[PDB]
Amino acid sequence: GLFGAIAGFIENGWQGLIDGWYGFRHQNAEGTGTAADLKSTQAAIDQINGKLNRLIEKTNDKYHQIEKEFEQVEGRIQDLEKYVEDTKIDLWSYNAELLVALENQHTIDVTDSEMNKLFERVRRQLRENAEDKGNGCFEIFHKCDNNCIESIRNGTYDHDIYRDEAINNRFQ
Amino acid sequence: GNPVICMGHHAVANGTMVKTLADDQVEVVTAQELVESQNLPELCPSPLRLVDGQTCDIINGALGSPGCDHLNGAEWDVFIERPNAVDTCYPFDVPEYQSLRSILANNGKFEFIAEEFQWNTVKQNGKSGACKRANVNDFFNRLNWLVKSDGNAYPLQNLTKINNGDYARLYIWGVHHPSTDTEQTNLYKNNPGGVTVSTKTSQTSVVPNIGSRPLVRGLSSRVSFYWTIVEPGDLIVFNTIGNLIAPRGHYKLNNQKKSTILNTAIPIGSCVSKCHTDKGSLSTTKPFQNISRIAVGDCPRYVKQGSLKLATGMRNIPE
Ligand SMILES: CC(=O)N[C@H]1[C@H]([C@H](O)[C@H](O)CO)O[C@@](O)(C(=O)O)C[C@@H]1O
Ligand SMILES: *[C@@H]1O[C@H](CO)[C@@H](O)[C@H](O)[C@H]1NC(C)=O
Ligand SMILES: *[C@@H]1O[C@H](CO)[C@@H](O)[C@H](O)[C@H]1NC(C)=O
Repeated sequence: GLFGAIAGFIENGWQGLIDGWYGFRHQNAEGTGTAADLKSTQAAIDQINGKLNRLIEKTNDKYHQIEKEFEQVEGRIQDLEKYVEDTKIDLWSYNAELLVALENQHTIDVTDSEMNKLFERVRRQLRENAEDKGNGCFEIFHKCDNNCIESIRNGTYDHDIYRDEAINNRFQ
Repeated sequence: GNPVICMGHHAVANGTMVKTLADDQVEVVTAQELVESQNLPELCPSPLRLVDGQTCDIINGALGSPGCDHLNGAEWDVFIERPNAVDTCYPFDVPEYQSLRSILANNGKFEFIAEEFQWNTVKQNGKSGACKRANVNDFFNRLNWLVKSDGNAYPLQNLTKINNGDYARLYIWGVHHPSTDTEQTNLYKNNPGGVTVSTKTSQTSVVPNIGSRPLVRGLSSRVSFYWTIVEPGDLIVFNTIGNLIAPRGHYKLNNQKKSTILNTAIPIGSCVSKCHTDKGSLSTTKPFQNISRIAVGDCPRYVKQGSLKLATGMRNIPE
């Protein structure tokens, strides 16, 4: 995608994350955890279901049209009828081909983008207490128990609590 | 200073290939097929009103051939015409066949209104043995065969019906084509014969044709059928020094014509679906279908491709 997160600086996806599209995976003194991020997940799902709804329910309500199958050829009038239908079919075939290609190119970009927005959100919460490792992971330069990790995930983490400890560790 | 928090995304073992602008093989976590390539083996009679012509094609239904009585009074969204329909009457041709077929189909109903034409010295209700409606020689029940007097007199006949009604009428009439000059005057006065149906806008004129025509029918002659539409405030005049397969009335025309015809051998079933192809009904929410270009109702759009997968998930990169 355009942002280079999915199939980019995030090397791969997580099969074990089964209740979200995006999430957190941590490691602290007392263990490891994998939790889903609802907001990011929901943002991606809403945008994709949106595409689906706009698509499913066209309106193509047609009754009396033209003859489209013929036993024997008749010449001029029949040729026009066949040419008209054949032109219609190619134009609609082209439309469907382009549509799916555009939609899929965009869907991939949206999902890559939502991944990046999650990463950038967490980067900003951390301020000067963490450093980007380069694989979608932050090294946190202070002791961070389970309540601390959770405070990061639910967005209540207050960087000022740990900044002294963190600045010390980073630069000394 | 070494706890670590990692941001990531989901994945599954095996995803689905989709196309983009740049790549025709990208694996995403989920995808949705947009081309319907499955149909039901039957036609759904709901919610669209389908009328099964069975043994009658729609032209024979309107003429009133033997075995087409079930089509009387019938109203349809889609007339379902069978590929193995059978001619069961006096052999005919319709000069603008596809155009008459189109008008009947689009009109959507068989509502015949009888009115009687005071014909002169001539006999009425002539019948035939190639049109044997149940056990006896008969004719198209909407048409009336006129033949000589008991005194070899067929006077020039000019009758007229006036449309003061609030709808346009459809009159279907015919012209007989004998094989010989003796067959020609054996059931009719002159040679040549002729029919001339006029409105105040139009005039249509036919003189019969006499000759060796090929035989099954068991017979050598034919009828050529024509129609005239008489708008509210218009008139129709039948003149004939011979050969007229005269009408017994007129069909009611809807002002709005929104029906159509579908030609297929598919049986009508019990399902529900507003979309019919000649291969059978479709029951789908998909936007496209590759089943048949012949499609009627509320349908997906026909396309050439057999599959178009829409990505509904992110790229799948497992492990
Ligand atoms: C006299 C008449 O109007 N109908 C007779 C017709 C016509 O003479 C021919 O159809 C004209 O070509 O001939 C029949 O053999 C037939 O076809 O069954 C008997 C029938 O009673
Ligand atoms: C017969 O023709 C005459 C003159 O052509 C016309 O005035 C008359 O109204 C016609 N009668 C009928 C019954 O059509
Ligand atoms: C429609 O596509 C399917 C595959 O999805 C294929 O099997 C079938 O032959 C196609 N039908 C036509 C009429 O091409």
